[PDB]
Amino acid sequence: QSVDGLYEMQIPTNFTIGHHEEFIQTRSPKVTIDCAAFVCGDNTACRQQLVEYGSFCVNVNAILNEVMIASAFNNALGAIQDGFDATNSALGKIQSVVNANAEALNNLLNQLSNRFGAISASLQEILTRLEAVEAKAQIDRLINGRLTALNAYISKQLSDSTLIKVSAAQAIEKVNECVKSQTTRINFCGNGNHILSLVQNAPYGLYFIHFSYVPISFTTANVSPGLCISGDRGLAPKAGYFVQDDGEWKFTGSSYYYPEPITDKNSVIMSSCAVNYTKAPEVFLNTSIPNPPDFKEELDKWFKNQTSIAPDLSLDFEKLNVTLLDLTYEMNRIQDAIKKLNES
Amino acid sequence: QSVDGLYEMQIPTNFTIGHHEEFIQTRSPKVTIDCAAFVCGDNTACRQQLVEYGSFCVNVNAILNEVMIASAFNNALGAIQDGFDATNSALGKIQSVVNANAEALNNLLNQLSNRFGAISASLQEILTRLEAVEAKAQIDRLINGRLTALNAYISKQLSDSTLIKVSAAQAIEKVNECVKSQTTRINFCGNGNHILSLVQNAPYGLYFIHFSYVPISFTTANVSPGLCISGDRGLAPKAGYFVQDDGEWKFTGSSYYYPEPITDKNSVIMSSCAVNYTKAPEVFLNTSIPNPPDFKEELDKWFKNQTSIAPDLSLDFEKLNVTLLDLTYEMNRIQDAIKKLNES
Amino acid sequence: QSVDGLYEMQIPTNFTIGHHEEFIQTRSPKVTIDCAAFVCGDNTACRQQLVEYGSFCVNVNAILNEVMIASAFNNALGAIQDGFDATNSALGKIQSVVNANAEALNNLLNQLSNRFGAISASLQEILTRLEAVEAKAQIDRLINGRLTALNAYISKQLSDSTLIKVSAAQAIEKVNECVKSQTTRINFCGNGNHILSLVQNAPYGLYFIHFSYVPISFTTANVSPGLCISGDRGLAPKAGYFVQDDGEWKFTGSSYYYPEPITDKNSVIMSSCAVNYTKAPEVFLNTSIPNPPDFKEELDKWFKNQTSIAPDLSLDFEKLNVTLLDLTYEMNRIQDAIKKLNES
Repeated sequence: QSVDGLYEMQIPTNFTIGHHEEFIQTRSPKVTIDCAAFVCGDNTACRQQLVEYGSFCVNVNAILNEVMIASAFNNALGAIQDGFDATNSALGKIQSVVNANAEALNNLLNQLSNRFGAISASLQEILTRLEAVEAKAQIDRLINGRLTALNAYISKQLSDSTLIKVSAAQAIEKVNECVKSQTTRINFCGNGNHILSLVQNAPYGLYFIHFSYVPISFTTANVSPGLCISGDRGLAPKAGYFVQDDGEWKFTGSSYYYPEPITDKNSVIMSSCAVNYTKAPEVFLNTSIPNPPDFKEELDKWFKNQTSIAPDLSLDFEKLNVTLLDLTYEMNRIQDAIKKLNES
Repeated sequence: QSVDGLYEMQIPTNFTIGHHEEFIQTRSPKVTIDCAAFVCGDNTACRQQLVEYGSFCVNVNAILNEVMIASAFNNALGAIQDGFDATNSALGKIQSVVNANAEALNNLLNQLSNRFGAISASLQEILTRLEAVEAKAQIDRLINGRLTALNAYISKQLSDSTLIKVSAAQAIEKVNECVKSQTTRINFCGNGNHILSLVQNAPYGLYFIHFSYVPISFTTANVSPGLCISGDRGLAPKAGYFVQDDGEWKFTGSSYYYPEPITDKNSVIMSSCAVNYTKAPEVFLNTSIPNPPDFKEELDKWFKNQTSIAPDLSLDFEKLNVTLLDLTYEMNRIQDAIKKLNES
Repeated sequence: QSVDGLYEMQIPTNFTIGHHEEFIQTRSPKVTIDCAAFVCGDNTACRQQLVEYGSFCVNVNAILNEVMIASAFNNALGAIQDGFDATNSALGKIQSVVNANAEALNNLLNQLSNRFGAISASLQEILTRLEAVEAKAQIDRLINGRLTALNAYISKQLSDSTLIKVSAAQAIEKVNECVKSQTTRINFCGNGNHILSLVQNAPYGLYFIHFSYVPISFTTANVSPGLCISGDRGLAPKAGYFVQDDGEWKFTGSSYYYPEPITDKNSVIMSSCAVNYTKAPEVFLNTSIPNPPDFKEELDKWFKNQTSIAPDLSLDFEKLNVTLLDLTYEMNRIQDAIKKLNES
């Protein structure tokens, strides 16, 4: 009684002697990243800022590398003289005040000239200082772009370094079980069935020569996983397979064969013809990167909506009313009086 | 004479035929990171800045994917006329100068209005330009936060990719020594003692069926690592263990057994009963991240403590003294003279 | 006829019993990075900005952890009085206008004082706001430097974690084939030829004791990879080597030996004396990091060469001409007339 089924395998029938040359890398080229070269190159402007960025490459490289009428007349003269004197005094007052105010206006013009000058100078300072900040901000964004790429490359470089550490470990076992000894493995240490091997060095690792023989010809047999007698005792093959041959059972060694009748030295007497099926759980590395919470909503938690406006720098003409003197009219009256006094 | 001690193992006594189903992932899902989606999402504001950040995703994805008275009278008229004429001339001068200065003040008011207007406009330009810079700086900090997280995820993604490369290599050996051949290994290629196996593909790797039998029942024996005769010749077991049985020594095969008397084909004649104890050094990956030099102390090396102040834009009233004309007093004297001349 | 050549190996002649103690790390210490501590330390200033940087450590730690004359006289008085009256009126007009303009100038001085005051205050606001931005920019550059180092350390930490996952897998096989069973491997499970082993736990992994015997003495033989009869039938050795002995051929087992004559049970009859030489391709991980496109050329694609200038805040003196009143000359004429009227 065949156990279960799922029979069939290719069984060696004849062999060929041959070689298999192989190389395993066991050590990596050493690296140094000259961060500035990676980030920007030789544009002085980026250099100027990178030097303020902190000692960045210390960590990058440490990680990667270590890895009656007369009286009236005289009376009038008195009044006339006093009249003219009062005028004389008034003209005196006018000259003084008007000239004083004229000077005050001239002093104002000079002070204003300087105040405006100073404002102009200040505004240029602000514009230069502010524009410089804005321009640098454009540069900083490009630099951070480049540095985050640098980190992507550090990670790739380290990952490959780890893969080498693993590979090198494999090389050590291949030395221990292929050159320092003769193992009993199939399709390892070269191919086929191992005989002998050589190990020589190569620039970054080990170069192996494996001597072995390989199945070169083989046949097909409906090899059974096992057999139960028609009754209740099970039989497993030992280092071979149960092979049905014209309906009967013989078995073959798994490395080369003769359909030998199954004897009691070619099988294991089983505790039961029952088949115990088991199944390992599957672990699948379906990694994905989550999309972080909305940018705006996060930013708003601390973002400052700070605004301001310029002062209302505007003069109010309502309280500033400057006018003219229409004296000519009165002057004309004076002139007329002068002419009348040319007639009396 | 038992050698050393540290005896005891579980030895197979009976067997069961069964299966072990197994899956090995050999290839990863392909990924692309659409950096913008990761960093911020669809907030136009972040998009606006990210496009200025440089061609960031080129490197991110390339890495992850590729992986007488009358005379006196007339005399007086002369003087009176000249007196009035001099007044007339003076009033002329006054009208002209005062009006001229009045115009100068009006021109000043108009020029000042424009100068202040221009200052106001400039201040608004600065405030807009400056506030815009400050607001963007708040955004840049959030973006860099998000990009540094992106790099943490690239590294995790690459690390898992490396782990798959290692796993895939394991799959290849499990194919070469379990399906393409029958190996002689224990608790490998499935479980127990390998007989046969099948390999079929699955979406991301290989799915194996392993046929084998397993110890299902076993016993306990105080198996010795070795034995020395009571004298000086040592004996090591071959593919089995020395088992003491009612005080004498038999040995058992390690895969199943009969307590067979130790014969000269069940042991190795040793060069000495001496025991050579050795010990590998321990390599323990207790990695830690150093805490970098103090932030302030580093920053200060280049930090610029640059300050400035606004110009002292203040008018000095000391040199600007504007006053009034108290002419009324003299006018009153004139008026009195006029009245006196109404009496003479 | 020797096949090919490349003969020679060291063949076991005598053995020693001994131990090999070994430890394999199978699990890592757990880590948490307190990002702020790494980035800057306890400088409040960096703390102040890092809290605005976003929830950075959420991702860092989630990844790492989860892992007739009288009439003339009266006539003249009329004219004189009218003359003085006209003067009186004119002085009235002068007092009013000059005083009015004097007030307008004083109001201007007060409004200007306030306008300049406001400008000064505004300029201080801009300078503070602007300087604060410039200072923070210096800090942001240092922080990004430090964060990009943090990412270099995350990648190293993850890489080591992967290496442990690989190591742990090795430990499991070393348990399955060294302690739970007796394998047939050489220089594995300890050293030499495995007999027995023990496994005990240790703080981060497994501690093994392996019992085995090792070749302690061995000889040299010019072992051939194979032999062809002088005719056309090839012979490969089985689990041993063909050894030429005084010109004839014997073979030895590969684990210990007697130069046994080659019998028909010590070799494989080959299909051909031909030697099949093969060679695996070499895969060498010579990874390098490309130098990105020129910084300037990339930046210029979006860089804004935006400039501006301060308004030409300058008063034009050409239209502002302020002058003085030379009235004294006429006054002198008036004074002379007064004296003449003291004589008539």
